[PDB]
Amino acid sequence: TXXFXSG
Amino acid sequence: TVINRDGQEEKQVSFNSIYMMADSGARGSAAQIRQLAGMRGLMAKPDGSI
Amino acid sequence: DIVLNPLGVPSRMNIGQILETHLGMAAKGIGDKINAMLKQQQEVAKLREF
Repeated sequence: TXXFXSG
Repeated sequence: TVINRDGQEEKQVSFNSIYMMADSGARGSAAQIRQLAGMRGLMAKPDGSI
Repeated sequence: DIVLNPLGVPSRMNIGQILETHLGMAAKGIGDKINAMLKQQQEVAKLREF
């Protein structure tokens, strides 16, 4: 997803 | 692929903007680039589990 | 009217502004086209077109 597994 | 003088097809890095910015270090990361090209990925749950 | 730096796009990963721009280009043209029709020989035929 992006940052933080987000993103 | 771009045409070589002789007529042969040469293989160049390419000047594509996402690629150019990434390779130059101007802006971007591979992970970010794949976000517009390749399938996103797995999300975390709030508990942290995937 | 405005010059925005593309380097703001890839790291921020907000694609929509680009699409808004693309559609906005399209729209910029169609109204303009209508304007031309409005300028000369305006007829319900233009309405047929719209």
